[PDB]
Amino acid sequence: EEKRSSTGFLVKQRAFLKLYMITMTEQERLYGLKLLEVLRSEFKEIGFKPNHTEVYRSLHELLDDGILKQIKVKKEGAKLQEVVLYQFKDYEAAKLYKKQLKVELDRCKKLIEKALSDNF
Amino acid sequence: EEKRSSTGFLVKQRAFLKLYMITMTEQERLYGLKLLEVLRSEFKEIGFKPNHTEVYRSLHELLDDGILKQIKVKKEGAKLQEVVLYQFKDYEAAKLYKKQLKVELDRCKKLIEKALSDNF
Repeated sequence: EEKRSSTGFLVKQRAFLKLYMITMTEQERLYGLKLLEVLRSEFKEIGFKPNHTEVYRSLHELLDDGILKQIKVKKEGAKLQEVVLYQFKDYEAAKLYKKQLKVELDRCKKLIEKALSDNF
Repeated sequence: EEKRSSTGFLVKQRAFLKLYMITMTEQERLYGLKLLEVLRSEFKEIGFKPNHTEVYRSLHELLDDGILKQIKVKKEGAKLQEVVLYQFKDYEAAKLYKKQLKVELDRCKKLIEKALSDNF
């Protein structure tokens, strides 16, 4: 127990990816195109390859829900190009999502641990 | 390492439910209608409620893939009713699926443990 939120199966890829993107913004390291390559490089060891569309999708929802905003700066040696940094518009809302996602994760952990002990 | 199989995200509900149904058949306790109620009663503590359609679906696929078969017996005090027990048609194939599912589960475990250590 803690604050409810705890019912369901596991977590969706999109919800998984949003969590990492929130933390990456806290560390000042969520840059636009550059993101899919840093996200895939993060899970290569475990064998997870983030889906191209789930990545682009999670990001737009974080923008459209008003948690992130984008800092754009025109690239000097390139017409029609811009460096994109992501920052918080609503850090409290981001802080909520992270809180609510720990409860999903601890339940996932217990579910997988249950399945492993019951079946083998 | 062990025998490969190890790439992807987590596991689907259907694949999760098939594992439990394989083990339940090993213990001579997979009875037809009775199943959804025993499957839900198994995860109430953790907060997982098996979807009605995922259950009926996993079961038909286990039948149609040729891993299970059904032993039917007519109920004596009921016309058009029958007791249904499930048994293996192909235990080696069932034994394979279980082998292949342990590799998915151990990867899930490591993925959730990663997410928990990185983000909090």
